[PDB]
Amino acid sequence: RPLSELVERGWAAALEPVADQVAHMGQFLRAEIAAGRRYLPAGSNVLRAFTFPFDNVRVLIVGQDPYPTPGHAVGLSFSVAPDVRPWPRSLANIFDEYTADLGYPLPSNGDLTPWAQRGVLLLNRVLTVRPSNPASHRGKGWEAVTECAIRALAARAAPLVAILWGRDASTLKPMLAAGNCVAIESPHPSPLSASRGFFGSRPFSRANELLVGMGAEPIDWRLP
Ligand SMILES: O=c1[nH]cc(Cl)c(=O)[nH]1
Ligand SMILES: [Cl-]
Repeated sequence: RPLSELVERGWAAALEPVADQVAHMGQFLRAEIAAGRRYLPAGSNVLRAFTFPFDNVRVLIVGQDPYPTPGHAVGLSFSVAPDVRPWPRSLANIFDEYTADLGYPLPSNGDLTPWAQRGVLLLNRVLTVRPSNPASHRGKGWEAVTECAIRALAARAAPLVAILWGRDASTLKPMLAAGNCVAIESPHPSPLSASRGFFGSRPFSRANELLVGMGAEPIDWRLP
């Protein structure tokens, strides 16, 4: 019940304003299971982005909703388990822009853990979904929780670059209007939108140049 049991302490402190809302989400999800409507990712993964330190975030990535196919979503936006192939479509697209931007080899697997360990917060606007039903928990109460997370990140003294992928960009930028923050957007990396501005957007090196402009250290994006 205390957030301190589910997330890292800095996050628990940051999210105390929505701790009741998080408790109501737990009840909603419990009811979904009782109704035979599973949800994804696994319960223990829902708040996984908030298990890496709040104080160490330098880059915030915000996507839309978790992967709807069972066996994909792991609670870090866009990430999959390291044995997963094919990669989901959005991640394949992400990884092509990665190589085009940074010149590194194509990654071996789809596990974005290393980014999360290096201060990239891999957030979705909505933290759960019903299996095979894209975006099906929109409007169910997560937006209050992720707004609190974003706003708390922005309120810290430290430099932050937010990378906003998809339709939530315009709602989120006002949350990130503060002096130590830069928010950069593009259409979502899913294939129907990616062709319209995700490809060629160079978010990884852009984010690093902006961090260096703020006197912060750039992210080591290199995946194995
Ligand atoms: O974790 C995510 N997976 C898939 C999508 Cl489309 C997204 O926006 N976020
Ligand atoms: Cl996808």
